[PDB]
Amino acid sequence: RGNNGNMTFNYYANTYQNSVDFSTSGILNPLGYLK
Amino acid sequence: RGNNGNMTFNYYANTYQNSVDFSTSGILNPLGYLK
Amino acid sequence: RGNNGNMTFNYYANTYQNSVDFSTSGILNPLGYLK
Amino acid sequence: STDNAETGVIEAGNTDTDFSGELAAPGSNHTNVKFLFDRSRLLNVIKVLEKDAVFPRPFPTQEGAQQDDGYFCLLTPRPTVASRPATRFGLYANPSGSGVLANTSLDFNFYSLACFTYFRSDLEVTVVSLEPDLEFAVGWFPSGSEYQASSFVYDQLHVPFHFTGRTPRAFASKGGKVSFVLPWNSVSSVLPVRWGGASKLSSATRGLPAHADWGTIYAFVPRPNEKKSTAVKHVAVYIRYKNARAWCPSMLPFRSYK
Amino acid sequence: SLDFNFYSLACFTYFRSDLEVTVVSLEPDLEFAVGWFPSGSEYQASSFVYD
Amino acid sequence: GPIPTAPRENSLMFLSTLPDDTVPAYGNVRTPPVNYLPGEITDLLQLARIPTLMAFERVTYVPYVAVPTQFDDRPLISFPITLSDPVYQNTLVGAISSNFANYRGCIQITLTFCGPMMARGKFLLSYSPPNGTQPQTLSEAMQCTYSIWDIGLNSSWTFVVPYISPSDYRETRAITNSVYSADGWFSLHKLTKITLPPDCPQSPCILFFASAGEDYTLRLPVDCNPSYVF
Amino acid sequence: GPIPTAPRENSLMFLSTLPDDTVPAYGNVRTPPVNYLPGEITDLLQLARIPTLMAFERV
Amino acid sequence: GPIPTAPRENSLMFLSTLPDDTVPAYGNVRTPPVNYLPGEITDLLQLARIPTLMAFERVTYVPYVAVPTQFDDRPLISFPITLSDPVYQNTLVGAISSNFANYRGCIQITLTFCGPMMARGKFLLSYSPPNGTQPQTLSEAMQCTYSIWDIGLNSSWTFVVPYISPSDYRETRAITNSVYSADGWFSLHKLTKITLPPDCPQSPCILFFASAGEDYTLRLPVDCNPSYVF
Ligand SMILES: [Ca+2]
Repeated sequence: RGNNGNMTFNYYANTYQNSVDFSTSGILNPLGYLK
Repeated sequence: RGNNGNMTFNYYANTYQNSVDFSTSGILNPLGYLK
Repeated sequence: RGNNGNMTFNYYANTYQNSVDFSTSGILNPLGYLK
Repeated sequence: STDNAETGVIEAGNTDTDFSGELAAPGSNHTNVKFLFDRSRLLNVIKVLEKDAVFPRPFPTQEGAQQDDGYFCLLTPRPTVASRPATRFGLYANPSGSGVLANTSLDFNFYSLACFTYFRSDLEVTVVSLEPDLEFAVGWFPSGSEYQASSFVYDQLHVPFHFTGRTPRAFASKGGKVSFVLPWNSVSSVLPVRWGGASKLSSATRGLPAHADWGTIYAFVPRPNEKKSTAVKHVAVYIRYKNARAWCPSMLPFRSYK
Repeated sequence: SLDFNFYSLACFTYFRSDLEVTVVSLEPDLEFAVGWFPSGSEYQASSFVYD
Repeated sequence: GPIPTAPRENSLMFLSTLPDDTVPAYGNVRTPPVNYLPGEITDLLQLARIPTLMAFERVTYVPYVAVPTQFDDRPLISFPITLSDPVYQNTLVGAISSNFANYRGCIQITLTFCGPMMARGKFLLSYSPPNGTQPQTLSEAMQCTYSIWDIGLNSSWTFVVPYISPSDYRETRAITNSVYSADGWFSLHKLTKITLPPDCPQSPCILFFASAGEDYTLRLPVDCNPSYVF
Repeated sequence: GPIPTAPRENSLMFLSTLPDDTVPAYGNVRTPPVNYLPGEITDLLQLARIPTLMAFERV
Repeated sequence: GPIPTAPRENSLMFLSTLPDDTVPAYGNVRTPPVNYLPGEITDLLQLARIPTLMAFERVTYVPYVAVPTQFDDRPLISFPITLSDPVYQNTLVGAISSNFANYRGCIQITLTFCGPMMARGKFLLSYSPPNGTQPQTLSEAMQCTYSIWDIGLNSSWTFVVPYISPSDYRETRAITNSVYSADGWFSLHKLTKITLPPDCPQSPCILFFASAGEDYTLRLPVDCNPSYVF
């Protein structure tokens, strides 16, 4: 997703191409609510 | 179609290679008719 | 394994890319034991 | 249509609510935050090292101290001065008089579209030469470290230490370009566009974050100390956010009315 | 010579690994070549006459 | 054997907007989780659809307009519909739109009366498509698209400017007044004079808000203007 | 490992009539529909097959 | 036919940290087996988790501290918690940590009493999070996190410094005392004076060890400092 045109092939592994968050153990929704 | 020789492989996605018209919600036929 | 990003394709054969030891005929384990 | 604006929440309408009509089709989605920010842009211009350097001292520096200025560039959209983070952007409207002139930088587009409060994204860097047929290299070290300053003697030829190290160093051929991407490596979870805290527990300067950047970059000529030339050289730095995200709305700059 | 980083992290006694080499020029627009021979040999020292 | 190939004419070129990635250098990094921060923004339209205060000249700028007591037939206030016009300059809709080239959809305007609870009156709001000369009287205003708003319990009243254009999409800046940039005028008329009981302040004030519509849309990003730093 | 390859003698050449495309720069654009315009021309023979007036000399 | 391709802007570049291999030259070699060598190291944490001796000043350095006989309210000894501090310099935890940039987890400290078997006494160990000024008396020390250790049969006693930080990961060097580098102090208090029978040596000595915890972790390698060779 994003400004990325390729849709078929990825050479390097995901964990080397991107950063990841280590684990721990449609239409736009609105901001601001009234009740 | 057109002056395009490749017939096997396309790298970039269609929506990035070409422009598209957003939706809304053989032998040659003749021009000019008489009735 | 290691600082190696490729995970899909290898061109040369294993015995030419690496050295091998000729045959003869998880969590970290501790070092130093008491009994 | 009757409504009460004091409630804060107002529901968006269409033409048909009060008149005869119909709604328009979607169109395109060029406003997506991820898709908007993935474009390279100029950040700063720096000189090229020809010997071992001396990193500039902290800001309370008095006169007479010896160091090298304008050789290092920070990687951060926020304002900076003298290769160190700042809070107010600077500008020399009268280039005259004594004193060293302080380098400055800013990300004009990013702060023109900085509508939020917190930000996070990877970052891809590129460098380009501003001199005809130049040979150079680029070095980098992560946030929260320092640049080693010394040299070694090989065959009676001094060689600066920044040649070697286990943090990336890259070389380019005649007239070539250097490109690579970096991860998000700061200790903080997100980068604050605007801040109002203090880092040190006392004698701190409010609103000055400590580690809001990706790292640091510099360029050098791969030759020994014995070949210090006579003319200065410059390079240009390009950055491009990748897979961006935002977290809390804010306001935009004030466009002054003539 | 010495390997400063290797001996700064040399926390063990024995070591083994392959090794990849690279060379780079320190002069502008130079033409050169590189040669190698394995451990436990010697470099031949003589020349031949062609034309 | 080597695969034979021939590079194209476009090689070694550096293109800023190219849609592709590059080679990593320092991978294998893992970062802290960010599940704890609420209110992630996914599209800037979420912010474009929030009303904000406009500006006018008091001759030196204020967001409100003071209702006079004199009687005259000219419109109380009238401004053009062009996102580059000063009135929309500081509002979010205009500020964001200045970074793009085209737009669609319906603009939205809102008002709020902040006078004494004891007052009573009526106002007329009208929107005039382009013409040779702009409207200058109630008789002319009545014919265009318009609505009647009366002071009562509720304080605010919303108005929608329909998207009536000779072509899909429209320019967001007006270098020259072609039909594709300017789209008429908006004007407010005081239908009846205000009634107040004795011993009350005169000249109440009215307030304006501007925001994007439901079917608003932008397109084709463009580089921004850095003059604000000076 | 890197795929070894050898470029041919014809490299970096610019050929106007080459039957292939190039790299995009500003993609993801969507355009208005054109269903409303009638009389699309598909081949210029459609126009070549329409009679027209010749010319001669009156001198 | 040749496959047409266009190289990117990044070509002929030499990147030291690139995650990929290169072309072989002298392959097909076979090497002796190494099954006979025991104790293969798989991760340097295995070595980081081994206690080692710290250092102090006797005014010119020794690992132990001599318990005096005078009576005063100041802490017997106190040092900051910063891996770049001299006390941790030669210990394995500090030495290894100086080659990286961030860390997590809990540090561990251990003590051992090497006095005569006939002695008896008690000691107080405390850990003070950061403050404007460091603790200077038992009354202040009692409030922070602390524990009581008494001389008995067993000789050693372990203490754990909890990881209490305003952010995940922390810097391993202190260029300036931001809250992300320094993390308070550790101090030892003599609760009661030592009791010895007649004809025994005075002033026993106590010994220190420092090691990594169970959940210790490092990250983001960095180049090392070669000054040791001089
Ligand atoms: Ca090639």
